[PDB]
Amino acid sequence: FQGPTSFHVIQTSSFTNSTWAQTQGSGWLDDLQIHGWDSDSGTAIFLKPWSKGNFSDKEVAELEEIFRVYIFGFAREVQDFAGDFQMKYPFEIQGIAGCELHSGGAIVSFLRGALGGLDFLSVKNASCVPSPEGGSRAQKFCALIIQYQGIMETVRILLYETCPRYLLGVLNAGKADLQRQVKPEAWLSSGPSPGPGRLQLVCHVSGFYPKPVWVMWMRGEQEQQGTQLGDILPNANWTWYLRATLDVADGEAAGLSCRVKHSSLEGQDIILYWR
Amino acid sequence: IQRTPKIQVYSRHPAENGKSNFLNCYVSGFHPSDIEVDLLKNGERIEKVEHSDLSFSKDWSFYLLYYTEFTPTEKDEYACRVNHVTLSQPKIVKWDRDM
Ligand SMILES: CCCCCCCCCCCCCCCC[C@H](C)C[C@H](C)C[C@H](C)/C=C(\C)C(=O)O[C@H]1[C@H](O)[C@@H](CO)O[C@H](O[C@H]2O[C@H](CO)[C@@H](O)[C@H](O)[C@H]2OS(=O)(=O)O)[C@@H]1OC(=O)CCCCCCCCCCCCCCC
Ligand SMILES: *[C@@H]1O[C@H](CO[C@@H]2O[C@@H](C)[C@@H](O)[C@@H](O)[C@@H]2O)[C@@H](O[C@@H]2O[C@H](CO)[C@@H](O[C@@H]3O[C@H](CO[C@H]4O[C@H](CO)[C@@H](O)[C@H](O)[C@@H]4O)[C@@H](O)[C@H](O)[C@@H]3O)[C@H](O)[C@H]2NC(C)=O)[C@H](O)[C@H]1NC(C)=O
Ligand SMILES: CCCCCCCCCCCCCCCCCCCCCCCCCCCCCCCCCCCCCCCC
Ligand SMILES: *[C@@H]1O[C@H](CO[C@@H]2O[C@@H](C)[C@@H](O)[C@@H](O)[C@@H]2O)[C@@H](O)[C@H](O)[C@H]1NC(C)=O
Repeated sequence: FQGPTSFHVIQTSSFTNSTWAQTQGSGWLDDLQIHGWDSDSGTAIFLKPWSKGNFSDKEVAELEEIFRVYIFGFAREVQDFAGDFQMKYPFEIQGIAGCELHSGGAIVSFLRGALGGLDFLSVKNASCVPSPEGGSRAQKFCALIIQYQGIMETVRILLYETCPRYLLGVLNAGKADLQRQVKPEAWLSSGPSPGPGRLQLVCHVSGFYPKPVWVMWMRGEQEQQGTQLGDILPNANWTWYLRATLDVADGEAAGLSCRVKHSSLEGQDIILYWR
Repeated sequence: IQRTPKIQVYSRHPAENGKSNFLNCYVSGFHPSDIEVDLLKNGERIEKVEHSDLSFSKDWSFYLLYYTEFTPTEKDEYACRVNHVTLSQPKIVKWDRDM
């Protein structure tokens, strides 16, 4: 099927000084946000009417309690052990955890953490594994976490039991949005000159969903190998934006066309002529 | 480590003077997460601006989308202004409808 195939939660915890920590959190299907997090109360914000998947209101409130208690508890402990771990302020910790459905029906779970914008730890087969970039600090951290009642068993249950249930349930609940096809618009412009006697031909494609798209400059049936694709960039409405540019001689533009192919446009390729 | 931000400015739809559109500023690839982003119309801060909740990529670098409804005109200049700890001064990226 099309659209997302993975669910994850993220954490960004910013430690300014011993007094001041802040945590930002959210839930995602691939790239699409489906939960927010109100930091001060420690509660979830459900961004879509199906963001609870097939879970009961009770199981959802219990998961929010787990994450609330984790976030405040973690922030407090970090602050209390910052001296021992020789931390210098300010510093920033990140986390990601979740699961992903593979083409054969297999669901693979993951958890990773970061410090200083570098790998710090991961969970591999139910254990805390320190990353090389985290050094002796990450070793200390993984040697310490096993001393806390219920932490490692809770992480195990959430990753390997709860997350796969949630993921299949929410991909099914949101399928009308998640597998919808939305057709792009496209248009041409002349970009900043790339040099004397040269033109930059720009083909813009905006408002497509899902994300995979194909865009090429052409001279009839011939692909122009000089096509440069930009980054796929987000619009705010669950669609994307992309440009494809071709640097061409000032007399060579005529006969050139931009061709767009997309899952929403089967039998309906967009072809746009420069002249 | 630290990472300076990439800044990309673009309209949602082709620009047509006097027609309502959405102006986007996508700021990405940066670390740490603290950042200040304003959209500007003729050098002055736009007040109504929406942004995404913080997210990050596989390499742990952050990204945000800032956006507002706007109406392009022939005279009016629009731009995104970013400040970050990694920049010795604020970076300003102009909107150009032909890029
Ligand atoms: C949609 C699905 C998607 C899934 C994908 C996500 C998939 C994966 C998502 C990952 C999210 C991880 C969340 C796991 C955290 C576990 C829940 C947060 C807690 C849950 C409720 C039961 C657990 C087992 C423990 C509880 C409830 C607990 O209360 O714990 C305390 C307990 O309440 C008390 C008896 O009441 O005794 C002790 O508390 C003392 O010591 C604490 C630490 O010093 C103090 O803060 C505390 O005030 C103090 O209390 S005191 O009264 O005893 O002094 C216990 O100490 C403890 O054992 C510590 C618990 C307190 C929070 C400490 C967190 C800091 C360490 C975090 C590092 C882990 C990151 C992952 C690394 C691999
Ligand atoms: C919410 O939805 C989840 C997922 O349910 C399914 O997907 C949805 C969209 C529907 O299409 C259902 O038909 C699917 O079942 C439910 O989780 C599952 O519950 C069913 C019923 O208990 C479980 O099926 C059993 O699985 C056993 C063998 O399957 C093994 O392989 C799977 C591969 O996914 C593996 O994940 C799992 O560990 C299994 O061991 C078997 O003993 C038994 O006869 C039966 O077939 C199914 O395994 C569950 N899936 C997962 C991924 O956990 C939830 O119960 C539902 N509600 C809530 C509240 O979560
Ligand atoms: C799910 C269906 C319905 C409910 C949805 C609710 C979802 C809403 C979003 C929830 C978002 C908030 C939760 C965020 C949870 C993200 C989990 C990612 C886990 C990874 C983080 C792992 C650690 C992060 C990496 C750790 C780095 C540590 C750096 C060293 C610090 C040293 C100073 C002290 C250290 C000692 C501390 C001792 C501790 C016991
Ligand atoms: C500790 O921090 C307090 C908050 O400072 C700031 O707020 C955070 C969110 C950051 O954005 C940071 O850039 C700001 O400077 C201070 O006001 C307070 O004085 C500090 N206290 C001590 C003892 O250093």
